[PDB]
Amino acid sequence: SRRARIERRTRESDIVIELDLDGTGQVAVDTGVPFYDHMLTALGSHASFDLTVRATGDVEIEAHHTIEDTAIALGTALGQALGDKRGIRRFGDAFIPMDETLAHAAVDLSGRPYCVHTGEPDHLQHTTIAGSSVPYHTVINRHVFESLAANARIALHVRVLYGRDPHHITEAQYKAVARALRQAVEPDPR
Amino acid sequence: SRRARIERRTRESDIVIELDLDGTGQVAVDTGVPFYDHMLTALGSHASFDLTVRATGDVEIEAHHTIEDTAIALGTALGQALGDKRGIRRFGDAFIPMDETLAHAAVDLSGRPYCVHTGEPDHLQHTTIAGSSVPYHTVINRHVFESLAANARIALHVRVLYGRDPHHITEAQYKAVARALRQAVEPDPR
Amino acid sequence: SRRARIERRTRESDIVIELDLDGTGQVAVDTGVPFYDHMLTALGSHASFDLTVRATGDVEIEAHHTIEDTAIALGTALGQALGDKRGIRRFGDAFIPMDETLAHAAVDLSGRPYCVHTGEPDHLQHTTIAGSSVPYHTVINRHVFESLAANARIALHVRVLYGRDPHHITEAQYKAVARALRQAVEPDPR
Amino acid sequence: SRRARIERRTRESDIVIELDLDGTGQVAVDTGVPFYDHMLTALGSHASFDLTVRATGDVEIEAHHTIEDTAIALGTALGQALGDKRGIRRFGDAFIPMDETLAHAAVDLSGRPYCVHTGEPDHLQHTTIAGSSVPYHTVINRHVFESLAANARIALHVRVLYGRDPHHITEAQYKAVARALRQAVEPDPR
Amino acid sequence: SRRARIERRTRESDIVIELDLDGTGQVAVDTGVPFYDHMLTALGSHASFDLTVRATGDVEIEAHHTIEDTAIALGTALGQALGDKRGIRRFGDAFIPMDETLAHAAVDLSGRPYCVHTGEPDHLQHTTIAGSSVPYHTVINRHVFESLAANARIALHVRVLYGRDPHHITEAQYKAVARALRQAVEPDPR
Amino acid sequence: SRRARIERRTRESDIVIELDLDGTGQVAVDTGVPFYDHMLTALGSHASFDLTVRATGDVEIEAHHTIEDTAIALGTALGQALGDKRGIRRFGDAFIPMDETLAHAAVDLSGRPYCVHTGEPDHLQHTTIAGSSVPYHTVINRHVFESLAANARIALHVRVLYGRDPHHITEAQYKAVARALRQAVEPDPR
Ligand SMILES: [Mn+2]
Ligand SMILES: [Mn+2]
Ligand SMILES: [Mn+2]
Ligand SMILES: [Mn+2]
Ligand SMILES: [Mn+2]
Ligand SMILES: [Mn+2]
Ligand SMILES: [Mn+2]
Ligand SMILES: [Mn+2]
Ligand SMILES: [Mn+2]
Ligand SMILES: [Mn+2]
Ligand SMILES: [Mn+2]
Ligand SMILES: [Mn+2]
Ligand SMILES: [Mn+2]
Ligand SMILES: [Mn+2]
Repeated sequence: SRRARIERRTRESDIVIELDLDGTGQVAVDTGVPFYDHMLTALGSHASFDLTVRATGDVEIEAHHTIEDTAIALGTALGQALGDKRGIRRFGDAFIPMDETLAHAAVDLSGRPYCVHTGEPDHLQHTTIAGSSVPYHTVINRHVFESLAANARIALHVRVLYGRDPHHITEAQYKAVARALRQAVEPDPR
Repeated sequence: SRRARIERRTRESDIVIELDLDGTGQVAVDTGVPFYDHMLTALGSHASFDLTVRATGDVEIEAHHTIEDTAIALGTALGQALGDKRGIRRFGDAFIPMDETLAHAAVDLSGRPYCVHTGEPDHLQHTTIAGSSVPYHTVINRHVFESLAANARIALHVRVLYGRDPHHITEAQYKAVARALRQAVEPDPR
Repeated sequence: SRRARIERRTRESDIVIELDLDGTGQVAVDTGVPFYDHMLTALGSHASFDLTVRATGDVEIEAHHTIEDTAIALGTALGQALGDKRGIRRFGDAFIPMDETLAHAAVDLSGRPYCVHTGEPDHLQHTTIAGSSVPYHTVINRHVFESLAANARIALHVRVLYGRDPHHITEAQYKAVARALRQAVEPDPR
Repeated sequence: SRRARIERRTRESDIVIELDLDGTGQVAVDTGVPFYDHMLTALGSHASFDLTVRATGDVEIEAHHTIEDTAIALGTALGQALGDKRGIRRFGDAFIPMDETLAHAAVDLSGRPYCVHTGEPDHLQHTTIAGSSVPYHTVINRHVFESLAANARIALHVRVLYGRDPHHITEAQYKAVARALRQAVEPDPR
Repeated sequence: SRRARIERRTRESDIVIELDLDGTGQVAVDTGVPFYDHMLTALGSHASFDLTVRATGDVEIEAHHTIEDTAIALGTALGQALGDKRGIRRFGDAFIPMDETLAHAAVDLSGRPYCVHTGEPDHLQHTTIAGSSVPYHTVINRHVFESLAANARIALHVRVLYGRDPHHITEAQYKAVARALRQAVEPDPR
Repeated sequence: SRRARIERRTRESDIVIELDLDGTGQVAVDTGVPFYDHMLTALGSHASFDLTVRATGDVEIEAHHTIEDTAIALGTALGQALGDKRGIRRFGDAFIPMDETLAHAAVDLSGRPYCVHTGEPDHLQHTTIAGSSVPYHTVINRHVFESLAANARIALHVRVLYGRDPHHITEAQYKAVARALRQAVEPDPR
């Protein structure tokens, strides 16, 4: 009913997205950027979507292009899946406490495309989250949220009230977006 | 069931209000102040009220008296329609993203009459919103929210987290009040 | 007994004033500037004068000249009506709370012509109060009080202790002047 | 002629108020909070009311609820006793010097419900006035004046110009309200 | 179904807690500290729990130990009653306007034990709330929220956005925790 | 009825005071300090007293001792003339605009002896008012008001809100005291 399959082939990367807005958290994400995978998994799960993200890109350069194309593709999927947006709550918001971190997100699904991202500590503009694979530069958080809002055609305001740990700050934000989205997309019985 | 008709005749103006708390957004507002109409329409609609506002006043002086009498009358209607306030959610809140603006409202419907309005940029104390008709001075926003809370006998806290455009700042606030109200008035199944 | 009729014909405007100091608030003001009318009505009423103000002027330029000629004419009327000022209270003062606003006025009716106006928020130097007619620039408040004091030959000190709304700030001041005047003009039984 | 009997039964407390606006200072106050009693006695006396306040409440918690219910009940009594407010002075104000303290109050009895409380030294936000009985936290001063104004439907502005002693600061304020009220409620011979 | 009985015997105090998460606000609290009772009653009621708290302690020293043991015991009860936390909303938040005060709370019920308490005015670090019985030092607010979160094994973030009255600041916080908790514990139909 | 004759013989000076509180402004002052005479004349006149002040002192030193003994003697006269202070207004206040100056005074006639003098520009601490005779050092203003309050056993608060001219600042203050006194001493019909 509220589904979308988006394929996005660029010079930089290759994306397939399958999205059901009315899902049960059946989520599989594989972008070649394992922390991004973890964030998008949290996103799909906490928004109660069913979501498959499969992506390959110029990860030898860094994660930027792949992260960005995926977020654009995902936004496009969200917009198409929403259709005419009839009889939905439209507005949604969620607070996410994650240890010392508090993040928040608010959405207007029928509002014109817009993103404002505030409150994220300055050290995230140059922080790297790195494991045994391709690393994730947290400076991209903003870029992800902007690409989502611009391609879904929605108003998306994301806040960090406070926080210290970059993994917590980042995850709380993604989870915040997820549950704001979840509340917004739900049918309104009025 | 939860309805009220209020007539308010002053020297300055003439108000009729018809209010159903359990409506479907059937809203008709005509106060002779077209931006106020637009705000009260957004209010009635987003609160899921059925609302008729019909008002005429000394608009040759300016909109103040008409805007104020209407808000008093509307508050009085809200209070009467609420009755004894039995088995309702009582507390409500809503975030409204509107482009660059984020506004918020929280209500306690059984709390004593009180209004606090914070965060609105300073230039709204002397901003005019003007078309081909009677203009709207945004300095009145505060006055409207105070008159509502005082005459409905409710706690109403309205915040602007940030914003630039006076139409957006103002509308987000009215919409914020509306959805905070909507959540609060709903029956609680507990 | 304490009456005066003043006619004032200038190039800019045309004023007729009828003033009874010992009135009952029978007040009719028509200057072509509806907010000024509202202020002068509050003035006449709250001072317990009987007052007729009829004025036409170069309102296509703006209200300044008409507002100013009227205030001069009204001051002249006040002075003439007062006569030799024998056996009157002479001193008067009044506090006017108007919602968030507190204004105050003090007068010495036998003191030499003098006006001091303090405490009015800065944004009133460029605020406009506008309806469906000729607008009122609040920067003129000072000018009105000065013209009154200078032409009535009285000491008039007008204060705003605090306030936010320009309509409230302005009206409280006019009402403050009115009741200060009322107390001052009353016969002293000593 | 201008009387009211108000009974107020809440979960927190039990209030009976008998009020004659045109009294001779026949005042009896018993709320279980002896400093509050002393303040309300000063209020009734200095306003030249005849006043009986009898109150019992959850004073084991602290005085807040009892103090608040009493002030609400008293405000309601003031409003009802005032009736249509015909031919009264309407405006009133009073300065109260009390040793090193100067306090002031101004009222508009026909003005919409509003309270502004300014100038009280910061240490009163956490000062306790304590004897052999239930103590009085001066932070409640504001709360009392707000409850009065809101339930009497009057404009009430209360100022401390300066002061040091918390008993003096508090008492001067209550006395200030009292005499402002007294002047306002008096018949106007005009 | 979601119940717990906790007995806690320390050298300092003696606590029995009975908790039903799926209650109707049947709440009875008796700790020998009447303001604490009032706060815990508001907590149980506004969270829609059924709650019995019975506590005796070394109240001759002061309320600290009793307040702390009770909060630990209550946290332990909350954790046990929650069980495996299957199919619940998990996240919850609530704004509480209480006159001039605005407080907020957000919870993650499956998040690791953590508490952050911000925004409470400085004077609450040394404010006493006192009646005819054992007094309540508001500096303990933090301590209560920390003990709750640590023993329930939950993330609990409590904010005061602003406020003046210590009774209002404190109560709004407890009520905020209550409704955040209520939303979080509710079954999720997804 | 309310009269007093006070004789005060010190080493420094010689004072006779005759005071009728219920006078018509029949005032004769001769202290050998002509500006003091002018101030005390304004005082007696504006308070509607009948007052005779006759004083000689060590004016070769300067006016201080004579000014001070006279003010003490006058205070003593005021206190004795007031008697038991039965059925009087008790509280009084007056604003005095004098050109650019605004001064104010408030009194409590039954309050314990106290004086607070604020707002007087700093240059009055070393300003001299001089003619063809014995000069007047304005630093004495404070001293006069203190001696009055201490010897009349009254609360007397004197303010300068603003002012420039030392003759105006000083005279407005004396006149302010006078009319505050006048209002206070008047019979209260309640
Ligand atoms: Mn990019
Ligand atoms: Mn993680
Ligand atoms: Mn208004
Ligand atoms: Mn917030
Ligand atoms: Mn719009
Ligand atoms: Mn001019
Ligand atoms: Mn003042
Ligand atoms: Mn008006
Ligand atoms: Mn309260
Ligand atoms: Mn006392
Ligand atoms: Mn401890
Ligand atoms: Mn309480
Ligand atoms: Mn000396
Ligand atoms: Mn002079």
